[PDB]
Amino acid sequence: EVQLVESGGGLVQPGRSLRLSCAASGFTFHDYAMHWVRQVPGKGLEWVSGISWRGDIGGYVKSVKGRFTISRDNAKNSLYLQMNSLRAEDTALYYCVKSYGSGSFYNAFDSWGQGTLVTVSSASTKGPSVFPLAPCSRSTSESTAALGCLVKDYFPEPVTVSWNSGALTSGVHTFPAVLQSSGLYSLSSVVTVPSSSLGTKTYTCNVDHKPSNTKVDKRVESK
Amino acid sequence: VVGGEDAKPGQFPWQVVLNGKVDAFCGGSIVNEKWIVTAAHCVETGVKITVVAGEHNIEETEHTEQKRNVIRIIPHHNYNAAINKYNHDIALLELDEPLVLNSYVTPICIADKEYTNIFLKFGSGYVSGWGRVFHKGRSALVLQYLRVPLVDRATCLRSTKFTIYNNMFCAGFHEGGRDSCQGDSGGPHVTEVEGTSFLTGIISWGEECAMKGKYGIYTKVSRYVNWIKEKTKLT
Amino acid sequence: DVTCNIKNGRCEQFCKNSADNKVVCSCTEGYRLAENQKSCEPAVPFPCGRVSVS
Amino acid sequence: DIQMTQSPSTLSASVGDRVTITCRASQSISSWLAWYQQKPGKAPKFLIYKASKLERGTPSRFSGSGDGTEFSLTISSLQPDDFATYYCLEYSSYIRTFGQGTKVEIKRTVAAPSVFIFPPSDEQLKSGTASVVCLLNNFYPREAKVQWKVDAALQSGNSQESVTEQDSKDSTYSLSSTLTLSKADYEKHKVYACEVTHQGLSSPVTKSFNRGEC
Ligand SMILES: *C[C@@](*)(O)[C@H](CCCNC(N)=[NH2+])NC(=O)CNC(=O)[C@@H](N)CCC(=O)O
Ligand SMILES: [Ca+2]
Repeated sequence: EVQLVESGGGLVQPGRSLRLSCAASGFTFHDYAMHWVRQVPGKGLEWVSGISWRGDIGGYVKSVKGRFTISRDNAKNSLYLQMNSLRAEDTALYYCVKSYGSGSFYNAFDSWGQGTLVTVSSASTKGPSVFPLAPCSRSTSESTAALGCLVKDYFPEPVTVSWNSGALTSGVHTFPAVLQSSGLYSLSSVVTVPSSSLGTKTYTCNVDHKPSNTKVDKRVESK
Repeated sequence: VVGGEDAKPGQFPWQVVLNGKVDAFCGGSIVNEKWIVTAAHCVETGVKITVVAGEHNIEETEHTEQKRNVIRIIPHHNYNAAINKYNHDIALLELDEPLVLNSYVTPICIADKEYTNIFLKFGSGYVSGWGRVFHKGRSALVLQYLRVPLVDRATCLRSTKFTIYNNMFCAGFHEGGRDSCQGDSGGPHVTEVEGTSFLTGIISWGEECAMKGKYGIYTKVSRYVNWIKEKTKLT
Repeated sequence: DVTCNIKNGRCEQFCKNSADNKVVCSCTEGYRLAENQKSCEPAVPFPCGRVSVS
Repeated sequence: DIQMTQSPSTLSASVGDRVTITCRASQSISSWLAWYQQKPGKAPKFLIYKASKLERGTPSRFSGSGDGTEFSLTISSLQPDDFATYYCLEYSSYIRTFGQGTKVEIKRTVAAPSVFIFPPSDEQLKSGTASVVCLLNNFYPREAKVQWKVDAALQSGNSQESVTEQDSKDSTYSLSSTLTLSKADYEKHKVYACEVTHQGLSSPVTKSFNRGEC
């Protein structure tokens, strides 16, 4: 299984620095050129930097090389990006990427990581509050019953929401967060089930926010 | 040469073979009666090298053979000055006594920098030698030759993880199966121009032989012709 | 009319531009400019790059 | 520097249709063109390389053609799981310019939303703020109108909406609307109502609750 695990991103104040890492397995690391591709708000993809198998060929997109430095360590199967003097417009999801086929520096990409989120902002970290969403009464006329979790007033993205530790996935919707006038994010994750099946399970939403080292497991009930 | 054909006696009279403690380890080309051009990685070895021209079947003594001792080896001055193994992979051999030019022993033509490159961009060359006829297989007895098309730089660069310098070029087939191989190194890549053959490359390297998706790599002689002319000039 | 940038100036081997937008041909060592001033002929018994059991 | 112009930028089509996305390069790139598929919350997926060759594990209904400056990605028989944004990528240059992307939406039959209202929690009320959430579940098409009413009085500037991406199996949407209030102003009223308009509904549907009873 090809794996590309990026880390080191997160929230950083303007002018400070980050080091992104990507640790690779499932292929012969030193047979391939490796690259960083970022997805910036709007969902444009943009190649940022790349480096040949041996570290003697590579390059940079416009307006970054004075601040950004790519490197690789073949003994640790890792690729790196040093990011200095960060600016707001550097905010993006940074993917670690692998050249297809020959491993040529000039090829396109066949494998992608999950990305590390880099946020440049003055605002400080703030952990979320998790509140239950439970209807006041339940209508016999509705074929489904709904409940949820309101994950309110946090910063930055992301939060990951799961139900019953990932056991419950059918009928779950986790909505995109909206930025509030406070500058904090909020979202809600809901699940709907056939009305008569409601009592056959417990329903617990598990909210995780790594930037604040917050982990919550909220059991939702009727009241 | 993998996937080539048997040459005829006298078909490639500029082709020579290099012999050392092991016979026929590499190839080369006649520049003039006192000078051979080959690849540096063949000859920067300290081995005491005998050159045989007019050769056809390397198993039998043939009456056309001319054997000469090498008295000087000049790798291009950039070859030993770098770590990369095949950049500037070219070398000159000076001979102890002049060759006798005849039907089986004739120099290869060498144009100037501009025209060597123009001929190369015609896009069709010949390679020859006595190297292996299959990857890690047996070596040829009769001289082999093969027409090979030039591969464009973008395609060549994307065919390998390795660095391809401006002093190299690509030739070979999309589908594989036909390529130069180990033991052919130093032999010529030539372009025929109205029946006159001109040197456009030196057989240098590749990832295996004749593998689909891979190509043969050749030293780009145009970049070195001014150097060749100076060092091999007779008095 | 005839320049080196079209068809090598009709020269068998080498071409250089001269005055009045017309060409002068040349040959590599061991060759002579032929009487037709386009083709090349041997000036030695074993000129470079030719098969000559012929 | 090479520009890649992909069109259309948004597309809507039915299951089994044939859809074509084109990509134009500002100068010739030979056949050095790749196509990516990106589904919501996932990394891009390698589909096609060298303009027309398929990566392993990409269905045979995906097809690429073209060279130089004009290229196309073709989906033979489109499926609900084909909801995605598709991007071209030139790799003739080292800069690797991506296309702008084409978002492909799936058409399906109209489906009315299921509507639910949730009151603020007791634990949230302690903090001084009250959020009332209204859920519109599993509908198509995406256009919908949500209006809040407190004691029959229409609200304004008070509420924020959020929409899911199109669902990869049933091709529907869900929506939340969050009404935010001071704990103080929450207790100045009794009846909280969500009123929903959608082309799948003949008349608007209202789900309400009474504070205090909840
Ligand atoms: C030195 C000369 O005889 C050989 C010929 C190689 C040409 N190969 C192709 N496909 N045209 N030069 C080398 O062997 C240079 N080294 C390599 O190519 C290495 N990849 C491995 C050497 C080997 O396979 O023995
Ligand atoms: Ca013999």
